[PDB]
Amino acid sequence: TSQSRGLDMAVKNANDGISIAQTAEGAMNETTNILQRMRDLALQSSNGSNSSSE
Amino acid sequence: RRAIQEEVSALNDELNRIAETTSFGGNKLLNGSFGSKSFQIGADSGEAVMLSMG
Repeated sequence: TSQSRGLDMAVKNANDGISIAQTAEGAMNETTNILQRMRDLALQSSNGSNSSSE
Repeated sequence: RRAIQEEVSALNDELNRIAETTSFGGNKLLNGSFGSKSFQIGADSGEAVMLSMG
């Protein structure tokens, strides 16, 4: 019984660990999109056609 | 000969105006201020090509 209660508890704890990983990685999903966007602007800025104002 | 020189001098002033006023969105081209600029045509950094027009 003590092991069974511990194991039933354990899957709950492992669900919490999964949830934290999901929340963190979803946050980095937008971070990756942001970094890819700034790479577009960085590549575009290196063009010689742009003046100083651009 | 002086009458021809009038046309030659007027056309000489035209060439100077062509170099001074030719621009690409305000960026002068034929006046020598362009110098050399590198156009980025690569998917990674450092893959540019230099254009020079005196």
